Amino acid sequence: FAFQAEVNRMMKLIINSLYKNKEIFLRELISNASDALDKIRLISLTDENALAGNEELTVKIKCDKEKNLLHVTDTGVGMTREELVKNLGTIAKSGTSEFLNKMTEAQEDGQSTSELIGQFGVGFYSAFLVADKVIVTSKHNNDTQHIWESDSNEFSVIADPRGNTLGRGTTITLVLKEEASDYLELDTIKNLVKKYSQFINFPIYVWSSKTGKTVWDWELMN
Amino acid sequence: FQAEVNRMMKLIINSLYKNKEIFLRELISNASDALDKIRLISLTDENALAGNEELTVKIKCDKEKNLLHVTDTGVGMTREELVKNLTSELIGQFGVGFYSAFLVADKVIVTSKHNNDTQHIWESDSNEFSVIADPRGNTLGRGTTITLVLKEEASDYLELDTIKNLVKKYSQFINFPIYVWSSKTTVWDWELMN
Ligand SMILES: Nc1ncnc2c1ncn2[C@@H]1O[C@H](COP(=O)(O)OP(=O)(O)O)[C@@H](O)[C@H]1O
Ligand SMILES: Nc1ncnc2c1ncn2[C@@H]1O[C@H](COP(=O)(O)OP(=O)(O)O)[C@@H](O)[C@H]1O
Ligand SMILES: [Mg+2]
Ligand SMILES: [Mg+2]
Repeated sequence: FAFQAEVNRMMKLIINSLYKNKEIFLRELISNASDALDKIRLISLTDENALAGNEELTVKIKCDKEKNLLHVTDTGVGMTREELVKNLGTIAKSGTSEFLNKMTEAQEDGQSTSELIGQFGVGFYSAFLVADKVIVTSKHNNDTQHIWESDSNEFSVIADPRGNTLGRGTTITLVLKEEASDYLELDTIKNLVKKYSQFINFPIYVWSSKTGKTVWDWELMN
Repeated sequence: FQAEVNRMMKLIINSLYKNKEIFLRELISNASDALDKIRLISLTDENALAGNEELTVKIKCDKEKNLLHVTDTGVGMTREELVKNLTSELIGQFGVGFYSAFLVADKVIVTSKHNNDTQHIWESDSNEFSVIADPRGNTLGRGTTITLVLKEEASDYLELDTIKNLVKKYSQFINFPIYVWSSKTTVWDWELMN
């Protein structure tokens, strides 16, 4: 079961190389954060206690060069354990068996190679254009806080032992590929965030520096 | 088992559908990129276009010799760049990049003249390749001609109307004029497509 994995993994490295502008992954994550915030905002207009777990409605992005991570946190509706498993799990899980079934299916169904490569640049899966691993921490009003992890081959989900630290919402943590180190650069992230947040109805911030000494804090990008 | 994995992927990549016509989209794309590099350069180097004053892409069909020519007056490539700039085959399988030409061609000949070198000819069948200084001298002025020796089954890409429709299809947003050598009611000249 090691050879199939070498073909699976390699197949992805080639398709990723077709994406010169991988920056779209950030547009997709912001779009999902926006959708989650709109959902809880809509709910709050009917239920006065819907925001009890976390009164703010924001998207906050932070870089961690030491750990080589990019965090995109929203205080949207969040996801229950089942949602992490059914929604993200089926989407991210493209291992040996999954990738082949989708291939033959695409083969039979008459799906163009173009239609295939395009699936790599849209939605949640687009995170893998720049990440070796994706970690999702989420808290939905109807469940406890959970952590989901995937390398695009397998995925696991376990209750967060830190308990409810998000209040409500989701953090998408990307363990970036070596060649995606550019997305750990403050100037690049601020530029891209500003680029894709022009239509979201909520404040988006990037953890940035400001200069008695250099202090870091949330900087409004839209 | 690298070659094995490579062979497997190649078999897989081609096990899916893809209109090989996308080769033209890729050639027009490359021509655009080359024209942009020299266009920009001309904004800082007053005489950069001295070798060839126009910024165009001209397509020619040679049914007789079974050849398709895509000539741009872009930046061109030096001898070193032809060897260097021209895995890649896998991407070509996906219908992307220079190597997508082999989807419709048995051999690709590239003639190029860069301001910093003499005109050269690069030839390949996707397995081996050769590069030699053009005996004809500087005939392009500046730029590149991609010459495709079309496969037997790709003979359809030599018909005027066919080529024209294809070019128009993949040149709408290109920042440069694309022409196709065509006849007019016993006249022949370049016809704009975008
Ligand atoms: N930040 C988030 N908060 C809540 N749910 C999310 C988030 N990101 C993704 N999801 C869930 O994952 C699902 C799939 O996301 P995606 O692949 O982008 O497809 P789409 O947005 O078209 O539904 C979303 O529909 C939603 O159910
Ligand atoms: N018409 C052309 N004029 C100058 N250079 C070209 C031309 N076509 C291809 N090249 C060179 O070949 C390289 C590889 O082309 P390609 O496989 O399409 O990849 P890409 O366009 O993404 O760089 C180009 O980057 C360029 O250096
Ligand atoms: Mg989405
Ligand atoms: Mg190209």
